[PDB]
Amino acid sequence: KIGIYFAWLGYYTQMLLLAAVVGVACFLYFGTLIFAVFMGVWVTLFLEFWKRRQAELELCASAVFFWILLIIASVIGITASIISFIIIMILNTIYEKVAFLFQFVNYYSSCFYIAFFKGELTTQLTIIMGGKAIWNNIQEVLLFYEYLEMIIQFGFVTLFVASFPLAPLLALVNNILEIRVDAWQPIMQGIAILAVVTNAMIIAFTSDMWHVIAAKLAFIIVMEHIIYSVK
Amino acid sequence: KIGIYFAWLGYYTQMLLLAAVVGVACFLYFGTLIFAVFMGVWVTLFLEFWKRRQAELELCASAVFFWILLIIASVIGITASIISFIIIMILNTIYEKVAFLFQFVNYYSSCFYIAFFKGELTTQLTIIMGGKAIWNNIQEVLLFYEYLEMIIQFGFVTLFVASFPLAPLLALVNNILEIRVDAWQPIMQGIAILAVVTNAMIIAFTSDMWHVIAAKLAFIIVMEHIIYSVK
Repeated sequence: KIGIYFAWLGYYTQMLLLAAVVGVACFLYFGTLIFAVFMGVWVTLFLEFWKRRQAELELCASAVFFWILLIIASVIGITASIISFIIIMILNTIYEKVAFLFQFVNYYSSCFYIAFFKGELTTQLTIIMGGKAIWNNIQEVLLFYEYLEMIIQFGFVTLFVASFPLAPLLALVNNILEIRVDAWQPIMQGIAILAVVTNAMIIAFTSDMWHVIAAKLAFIIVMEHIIYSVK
Repeated sequence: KIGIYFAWLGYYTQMLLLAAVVGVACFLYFGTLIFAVFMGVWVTLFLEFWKRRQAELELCASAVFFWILLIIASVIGITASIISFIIIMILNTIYEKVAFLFQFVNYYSSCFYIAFFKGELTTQLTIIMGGKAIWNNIQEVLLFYEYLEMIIQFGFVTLFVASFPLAPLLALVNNILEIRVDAWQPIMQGIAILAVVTNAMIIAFTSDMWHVIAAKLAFIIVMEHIIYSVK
């Protein structure tokens, strides 16, 4: 119950740290796209090795979706990431009182809204990840939700891998201090398939890594096909 | 063993007949593309309902792949479908003596070779399906391999759905006579995901249903995304 979930946070923290070492190596280093296709292979290898350690270790709803759309509309509204983190914090508390997919919607909606909005993410992804890290550290000093925070970080690392490549280490290091606070797959694989599409769209739409729309679509097709071939 | 496989040929024959009735209705009827997107939904619904009835019911290798490439090269070499069926019959016997994926390679390679070669299929798919049906009927008069033949027919119906839409009924009817001869999923789901890509490429490259390469790629992307949304 609590303990296997605790070591499950540990195993996801360890695999996120080891994939973070591989990601930090590619971050020291077309190199961003090398990191991106590497991150596609890394999401595939992460799902594989996490499966291996997993084996070894053991009408109001339509109103809700409309309020979620309005949440994205409010979400469209460096200091800007601080104000966005402030309102996202308050909206996260209100949404948690309202009831997860909502919290991922509130956090990731601004970033996906930017990536659609040109149709920033380096700074907003870094400040949202770092600010959730520093706010979690302030909570660790001052005091499932933890795996929610780390899964939001995995969405940060996996979905926005094309932005800043050193972002993987910055997750797990913070996460290990969460073990200190204790001391005092399906949504993830969905985020991974969406991360294959999202990192392909991050290279294709966001990155700048009548041909170009067609080649962006073709790279989405070929990278999805090759990264589906590997997995 | 033999019996549950026999009723499994029966259940695939029945579901192929019911999806064949739906396909015959769309065949009586942009209508080909309506049939194609319907066939994408039908492949998804076929996998779903087949899963439901499934629940209710119960270095020489590199030389081989090189010989398979040479088999495709020989494969590139209305009467033409008859000669192709003749050589494919002899090559099928030689390949079966040589050892399935090989037989699907030999049969489907000419059709996929055409669809790449412009980069026919109505007539070649109809004559290959009908000729395998008539040759199977001659075998039924004169006398796993059966599920191999029907899976080749499912590749015919599902992979080449954009060509001729009445092709679904023409499978199962012939298959039911195979029960008379008795009386006297993973490869399939792979063929289905390849059929989503293949029917999208059949509409996009083959059909004719600098924008057009981009919109063909976009229809492959959107139809793969929507047909993956449904499934």
